[PDB]
Amino acid sequence: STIEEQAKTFLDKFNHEAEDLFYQSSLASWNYNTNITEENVQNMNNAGDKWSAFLKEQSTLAQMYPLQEIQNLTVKLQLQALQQNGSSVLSEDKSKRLNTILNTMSTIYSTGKVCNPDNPQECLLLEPGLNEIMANSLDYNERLWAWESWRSEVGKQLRPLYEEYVVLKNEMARANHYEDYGDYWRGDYEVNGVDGYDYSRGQLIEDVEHTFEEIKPLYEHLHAYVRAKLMNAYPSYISPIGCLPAHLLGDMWGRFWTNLYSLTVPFGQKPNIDVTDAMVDQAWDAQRIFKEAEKFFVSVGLPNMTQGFWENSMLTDPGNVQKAVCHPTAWDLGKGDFRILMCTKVTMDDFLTAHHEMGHIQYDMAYAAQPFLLRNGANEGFHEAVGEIMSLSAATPKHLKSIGLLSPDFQEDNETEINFLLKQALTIVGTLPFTYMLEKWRWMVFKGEIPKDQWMKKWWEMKREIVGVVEPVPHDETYCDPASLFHVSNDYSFIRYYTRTLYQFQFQEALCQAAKHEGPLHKCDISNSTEAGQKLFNMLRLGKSEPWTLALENVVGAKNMNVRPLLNYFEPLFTWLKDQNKNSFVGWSTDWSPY
Amino acid sequence: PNITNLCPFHEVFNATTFASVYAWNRKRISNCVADYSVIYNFAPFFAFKCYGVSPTKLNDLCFTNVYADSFVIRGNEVSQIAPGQTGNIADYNYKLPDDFTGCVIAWNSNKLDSKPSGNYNYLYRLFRKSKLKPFERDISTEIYQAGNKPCNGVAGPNCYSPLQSYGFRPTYGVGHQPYRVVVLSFELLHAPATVCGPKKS
Ligand SMILES: *[C@@H]1O[C@H](CO)[C@@H](O[C@@H]2O[C@H](CO)[C@@H](O)[C@H](O)[C@H]2NC(C)=O)[C@H](O)[C@H]1NC(C)=O
Ligand SMILES: *[C@@H]1O[C@H](CO)[C@@H](O[C@@H]2O[C@H](CO)[C@@H](O)[C@H](O)[C@H]2NC(C)=O)[C@H](O)[C@H]1NC(C)=O
Ligand SMILES: *[C@@H]1O[C@H](CO)[C@@H](O)[C@H](O)[C@H]1NC(C)=O
Ligand SMILES: *[C@@H]1O[C@H](CO)[C@@H](O)[C@H](O)[C@H]1NC(C)=O
Ligand SMILES: *[C@@H]1O[C@H](CO)[C@@H](O)[C@H](O)[C@H]1NC(C)=O
Ligand SMILES: *[C@@H]1O[C@H](CO)[C@@H](O)[C@H](O)[C@H]1NC(C)=O
Ligand SMILES: *[C@@H]1O[C@H](CO)[C@@H](O)[C@H](O)[C@H]1NC(C)=O
Repeated sequence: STIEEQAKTFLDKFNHEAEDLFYQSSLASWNYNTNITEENVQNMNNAGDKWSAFLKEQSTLAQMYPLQEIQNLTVKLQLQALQQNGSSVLSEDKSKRLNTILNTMSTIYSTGKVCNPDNPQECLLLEPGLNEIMANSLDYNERLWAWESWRSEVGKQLRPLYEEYVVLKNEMARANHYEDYGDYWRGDYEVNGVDGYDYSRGQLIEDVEHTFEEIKPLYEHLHAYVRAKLMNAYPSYISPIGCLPAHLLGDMWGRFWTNLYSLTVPFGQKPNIDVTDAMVDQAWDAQRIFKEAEKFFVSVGLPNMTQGFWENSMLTDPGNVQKAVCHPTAWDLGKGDFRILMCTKVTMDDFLTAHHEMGHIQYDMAYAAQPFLLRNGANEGFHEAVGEIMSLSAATPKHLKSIGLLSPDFQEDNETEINFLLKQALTIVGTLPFTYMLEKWRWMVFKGEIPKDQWMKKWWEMKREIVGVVEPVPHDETYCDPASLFHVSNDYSFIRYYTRTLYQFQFQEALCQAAKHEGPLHKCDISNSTEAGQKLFNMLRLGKSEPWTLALENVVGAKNMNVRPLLNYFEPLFTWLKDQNKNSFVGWSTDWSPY
Repeated sequence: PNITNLCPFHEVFNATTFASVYAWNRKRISNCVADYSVIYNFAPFFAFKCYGVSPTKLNDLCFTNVYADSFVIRGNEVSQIAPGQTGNIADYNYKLPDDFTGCVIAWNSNKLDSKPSGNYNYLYRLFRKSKLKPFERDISTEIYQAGNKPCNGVAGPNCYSPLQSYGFRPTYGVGHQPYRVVVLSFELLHAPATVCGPKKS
């Protein structure tokens, strides 16, 4: 009779038909991903079309319920999620142009082929070849040619496209009652209406800044050490007082530094903790890898895997005749159906990745009871954080000696710990300034703080000032150097990686103090601790029903992002880096002294 | 005397077609011998909860009427077929009284009630003006008027058809698979009790 009861009944109808149509859509997406055939393509397209049609009509019917007179938080959250007009708020011409722009950016990025001059008979694509050269080669001019050529071609062909893209997305956000597209992206972390746990869209930028200001000493020491080792690798091109050359970071863009373990190893004589050999000696098939992951999750207290998980998941590559997408993905079909699509091989990596994806599925299982539109992570960072904590705990020497992959007489000396922490630092601490810089550039270009004719000059300046990476040659506004990355060319939010990185170590400290760990944080394992599994499960079951600040308070006892667990995780490496940077100069200069 | 005229339990727990929970089927059982052992050995049961009588004493007890109520629900709702429970099924589809004397029996029926395109012939009532009284059935398809404006019979905004379909599929999770439920209700009246068990010599 009142608006709130009408909203409850409408949400009940929506939840029922949403779960049915979503299940058909997800089953068709699964059938395309495990069987790439044209009838599966058209089935997936028809199911996706019927789902987007349903979510359109239902959003039209959902906007007749104003939110200011609904007092229940769950109903308010579901209606806030449903009433979003997305790209439909524009005119038909502008919406069609926006979808055309997005599609052509996707096709330029996916089919972008850049090759050597004077040899045009065949050319090299980004995904098969450019990642290899930019991640394995030790030649300066070869990496320079690939880097400059790809950014030159893709930037010249994508700069007017991005020029129209920023305007259309800004109009979309401002028609949707947001300040800019950056505010629209920051709206995922927004919490309104709960006392004490309130979080604003605008608070995220200063929280990220406040964490990064404490990230900066550790990153500076790591940068100095990496710089010194790269100076050993490249003798005259890199300056002691300057920044790193951009095409020497191990990736195409400098996003991850994990490709520099070979050049920047602390102790090359010591081996790593690779346990691939023990798996291949003991004949560990994919099934037993997932069974060991299941045993870990039942050891910590979480539920077993469902029968339909073992029956319906494709945990091995099917063969040559039947083609499937090889990307590791955890699927929440709904209707109690949870699957993992993983082309598992026998490696230490795939084992850790199986722990990661089963962490994703455990997160999806805990929140299943929740209503359909609240079956997600509390924010975009939690879902990957709860998988990365499992990848953290499973890779420890204690856990590997517990399950028999690592010998019981294995000596954990400090040198292999330094080696492990530096590999983890190159993967985790290395991506933080790049992520913060990229998101802050995107936020200012959406906000209009950066002028249109000053894009590259501002971007490179921030790369010199924040990341400590210098450009090889100056670039004018004919180039669109940010857009060479997959996430920015294809309209994806990027701050999730920064938030996930911080939430990962926060969750890890909370579970390790829950499980009574008496050593350094990097050695901690949450196996056989049911109080830690209970502590985590109290956040997993919530889903998106509660604020992400409340879920964070449920696990770590704090309601805001904290950087103290991350720096506490890398504390022995921080002391070691302080010890070996006595002769060298910590910090960088923004001058072009290397190049 | 010779044992004959056994009660037709093989026609309740083994029908080619069960009923939707909104129009749940009720069969009265009288003037026959109650061989509950066939019920026992008829499938592995997800729940054989008996409220008020013990599962064994049944055969040696003699009741006046036995009501067998048969329907199909989803696994998550099997807990709702009990005294004192709430949900969509308990409030709007099938209600047991708080002093219920009888047993509830449920078993999985994926091989019989699940189709891959979706079995859309099992329905349940999602919207009802008031909660159901015990042992009541509503077969009405009247458009549920959830708002203030009259619906006028045609489905439209704030006007929802009350019977929603249980789209059963074989790949669903255990909590969503079709479960066939038979509820045995025993009643005694002033009339001579004519449903008792077998006798031996
Ligand atoms: C989503 O789009 C619809 C359609 O434009 C918006 O509905 C209109 O809202 C304005 C502003 O209150 C009203 O003056 C119109 O009468 C509404 N039209 C209809 C058909 O309802 C809706 O407000 C938008 N919602 C959001 C969150 O952007
Ligand atoms: C968690 O508990 C299990 C079960 O108690 C431990 O597994 C045992 O480890 C001891 C180590 O000496 C063996 O002798 C037993 O045979 C093991 N039992 C089983 C059933 O595997 C396990 O080590 C504990 N710790 C961890 C980190 O998993
Ligand atoms: C993959 O698709 C083909 C299409 O003809 C079909 O024959 C085959 O059975 C499918 N494989 C699986 C595992 O469903
Ligand atoms: C919100 O509604 C749900 C059912 O839709 C109910 O369980 C919950 O208690 C309600 N919350 C409040 C604060 O009334
Ligand atoms: C499921 O978990 C229980 C304990 O939680 C365990 O006893 C049982 O063996 C597990 N199931 C399988 C198939 O291992
Ligand atoms: C490792 O421990 C030994 C023993 O005290 C010490 O001499 C050595 O300096 C340590 N090395 C590092 C890298 O911590
Ligand atoms: C019970 O059902 C099965 C299913 O096929 C059938 O074979 C059997 O004959 C049935 N028994 C009775 C007594 O109806």
